Amino acid sequence: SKKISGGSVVEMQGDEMTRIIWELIKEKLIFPYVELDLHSYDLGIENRDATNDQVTKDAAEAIKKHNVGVKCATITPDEKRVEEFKLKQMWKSPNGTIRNILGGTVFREAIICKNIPRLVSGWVKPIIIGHHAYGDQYRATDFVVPGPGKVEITYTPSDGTQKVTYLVHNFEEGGGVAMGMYNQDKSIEDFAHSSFQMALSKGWPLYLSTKNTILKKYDGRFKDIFQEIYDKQYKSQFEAQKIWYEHRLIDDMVAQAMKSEGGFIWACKNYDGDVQSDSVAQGYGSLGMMTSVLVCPDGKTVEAEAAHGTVTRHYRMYQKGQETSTNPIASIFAWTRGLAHRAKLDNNKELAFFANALEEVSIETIEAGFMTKDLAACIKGLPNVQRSDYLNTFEFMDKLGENLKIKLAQAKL
Amino acid sequence: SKKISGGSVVEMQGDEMTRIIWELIKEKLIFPYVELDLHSYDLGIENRDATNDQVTKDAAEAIKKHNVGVKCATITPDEKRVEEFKLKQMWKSPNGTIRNILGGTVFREAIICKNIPRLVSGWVKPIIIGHHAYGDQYRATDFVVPGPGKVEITYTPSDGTQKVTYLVHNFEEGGGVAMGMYNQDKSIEDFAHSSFQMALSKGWPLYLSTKNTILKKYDGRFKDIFQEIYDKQYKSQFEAQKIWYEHRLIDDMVAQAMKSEGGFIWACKNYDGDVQSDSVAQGYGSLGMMTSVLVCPDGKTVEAEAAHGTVTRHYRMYQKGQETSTNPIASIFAWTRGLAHRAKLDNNKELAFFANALEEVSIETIEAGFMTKDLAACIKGLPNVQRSDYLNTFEFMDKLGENLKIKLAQAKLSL
Ligand SMILES: NC(=O)C1=CN([C@@H]2O[C@H](COP(=O)(O)OP(=O)(O)OC[C@H]3O[C@@H](n4cnc5c(N)ncnc54)[C@H](OP(=O)(O)O)[C@@H]3O)[C@@H](O)[C@H]2O)C=CC1
Ligand SMILES: NC(=O)C1=CN([C@@H]2O[C@H](COP(=O)(O)OP(=O)(O)OC[C@H]3O[C@@H](n4cnc5c(N)ncnc54)[C@H](OP(=O)(O)O)[C@@H]3O)[C@@H](O)[C@H]2O)C=CC1
Ligand SMILES: C[C@@H](Nc1nc(N[C@H](C)C2CC2)nc(-c2cccc(C(F)(F)F)n2)n1)C1CC1
Repeated sequence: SKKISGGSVVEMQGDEMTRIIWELIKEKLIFPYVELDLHSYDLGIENRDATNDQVTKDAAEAIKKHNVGVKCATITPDEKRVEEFKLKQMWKSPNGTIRNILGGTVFREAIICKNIPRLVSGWVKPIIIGHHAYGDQYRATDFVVPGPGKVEITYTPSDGTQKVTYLVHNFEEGGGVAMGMYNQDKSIEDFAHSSFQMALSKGWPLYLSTKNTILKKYDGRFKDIFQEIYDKQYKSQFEAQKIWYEHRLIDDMVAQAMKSEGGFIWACKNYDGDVQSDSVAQGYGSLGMMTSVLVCPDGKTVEAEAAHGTVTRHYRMYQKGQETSTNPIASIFAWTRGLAHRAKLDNNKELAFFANALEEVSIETIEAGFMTKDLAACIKGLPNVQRSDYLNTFEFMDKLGENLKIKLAQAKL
Repeated sequence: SKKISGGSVVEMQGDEMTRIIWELIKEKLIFPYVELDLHSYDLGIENRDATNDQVTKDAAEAIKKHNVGVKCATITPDEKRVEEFKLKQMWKSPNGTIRNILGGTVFREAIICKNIPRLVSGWVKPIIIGHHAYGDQYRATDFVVPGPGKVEITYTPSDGTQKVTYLVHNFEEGGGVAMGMYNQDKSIEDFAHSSFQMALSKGWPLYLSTKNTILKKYDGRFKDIFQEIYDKQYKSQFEAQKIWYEHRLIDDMVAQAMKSEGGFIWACKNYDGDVQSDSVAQGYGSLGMMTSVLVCPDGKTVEAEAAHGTVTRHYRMYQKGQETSTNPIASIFAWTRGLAHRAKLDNNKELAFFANALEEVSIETIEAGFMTKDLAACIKGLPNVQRSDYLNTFEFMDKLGENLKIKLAQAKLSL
């Protein structure tokens, strides 16, 4: 039938294997059924170098303008990759630039298929982890104490008066290490607002984990800010949807997440959520099933992408003309989450139906027995997987396109 | 008939339900078969308040003297229990005093029973977690920044050399929080030595998790100290037992433990291991299956105990004469680990055999379907647990005693 009017969507192309999969997704799953007003920005390392990383800021401002962006996995430069593509500078992570310009919080969620076993058996519903990516250990000032001496940390108000001196330690036996770290009230407030809005959107309870029994001033501030914002702006909206917010001790938090069935938002400090990420990805199965959504404190602008990288090994294989089996679920769901938020903003029933139908097609295709090699490894175990247990990248994309056409034709019966 | 010669052992008596189970373990499992030279010390809160915590120092020094101590779970006073017992001072945790006097490191391990389900699928062997319980967030100065201003951190050498001032942050809009924390070289060195000695004692590889990709100076110190001590004093000893040591990112370490099957020593910083403890005990099953061993850097002195507490709720039920189902496996294994180290130091063949036999009897008794209520809930799920699925405390202790007598009598019967 007719194409669904999508609206303004900021698209950002990426690098390598995820870029090939991105083109496949656009050609076979989106454009045949959706007419979009695309604002494309090639965030590949090639075009990010030729523009001195201006295209990244342009795409971030386009997201600020149009409230919804979908992003392909991009190469983050390091020492070896500057020599690989012969770059000028070692440009910063595009994800970090977009995160700073937008000022939101990233939430990771695993896509569940009933036939894909999980390392934590009881997990039935997703555990959406929101990660405060500012300050703490990641903006700290650490140094080696080489000998006996005094380590103090001081606070001096801007007008110069009434300095407060906190004696950290007095080394009289050899040396050791010391460090000071900080965090901002504004960043914590943005983090709390994003977490509350994410919980209200997903319709799930919200938990914040700290160690305020030990760090009574430091983590107590996180607890206080979350509680103030909750009681003043979100309590009634939570109780209406029969959800709730609670502060938890990080010990209790990881324990209860270990023995729960899932289905909640978990707001973590920088170190905690960063330590998680990989582990939750492992516990749910494959990285190709993990999506990320950057939500802003206003709850209006959303930037969706896959939580995995560009899958460099599979691209290295694909360059030689070898058979690859790369999971596209996370990128497809980046597209579907972007389109679903677009439909919510535009009051678009057809686009909402299409995005949900694409998610259902993906999950049903996997649950019926068609999957890539990583999910087949989750089922059978890596050494026991054979070529007949999975489809390759292009075979799986073809199957998804077939089933999507079938379901959207049944949207006319 | 004749008992086994056990040697010198420092015993520390405890509080409440673990004290009851402690007396039961001594009466039914240890004393009938082993004659010990027991240096006993009552670490009950009553006696501890009567002597102003001096019995704790005495017991720690006795452990330092005799190299082996077995400890019952003790009450760490707080706001409530000072009023409960009419305490003079709010006495410090006995575990902390003993640890600081001995200068060792605590290693926690869960006891596996093949019929007890685990929350992580592939877990077959135990993951022994070593906790560096000093410094970092647990000895930090944290504070609220009420408004704009500088937060700096300075190092002032005591010899007289130049000060060093680093900028932590400059608050220009609003305020926030700040904190300073530290660690010490000798503490990290003792931590490393205890971890290496523990790995050599268990015959398992050792992994040290840090975040030195972010804190290149702070955690890099841990990495460098561990590597220096390993290369200088334990490389060939590790290679002989076909084991290894490795540094790991905390991310990769948690994920590896996720998809691992177990069988390695995991040395953690304060925050890491402290956060892990409860979740690890939950993932392997019940808390009553969790043991801890205090291992000193010299590798000579060892102090075993249960990882759980005095189980206060079960003790309240016991006081009112109600039926309880407390798991004694952790305290039994405290005794068996103490006796195993005793037999290792004294080359005591028979005592080592007895300790291993008691551990085997415990594991086999549970695997035969005779368990306390917590393991029964691990199998069936707490709501689906009926009275016929488990035994109470004294029934379980009596069954253990019967099976132990049978095993030792058949060991003599063989020859
Ligand atoms: N969102 C972003 O823009 C991000 C980008 N990156 C960038 O990506 C690049 C590659 O990073 P890398 O370390 O390889 O990590 P990746 O996440 O790209 O992949 C690492 C491994 O995970 C498995 N894997 C990940 N995604 C998939 C998938 N969709 N389907 C199947 N298997 C998958 C593969 O395992 P196996 O080898 O067993 O097949 C792969 O080798 C780097 O330049 C990095 O900077 C990294 C993180 C986030
Ligand atoms: N090693 C030591 O000396 C330690 C001592 N303590 C002290 O112990 C006291 C009580 O501590 P608490 O908070 O109750 O923690 P506990 O570890 O004593 O027990 C808490 C709960 O865990 C379960 N549990 C623990 N051990 C067993 C066991 N052997 N068999 C069956 N279930 C068990 C019970 O759950 P349920 O109610 O569901 O049956 C119990 O109610 C406090 O005064 C504390 O300071 C605390 C920690 C360590
Ligand atoms: C996903 C998983 N999370 C989790 N698990 C564990 N240990 C379990 C026993 C192993 C991994 C299997 N340890 C941490 C962990 C470790 C260090 C620091 C932090 C902090 F920084 F976040 F505080 N967290 N995290 C939940 C338990 C399912």
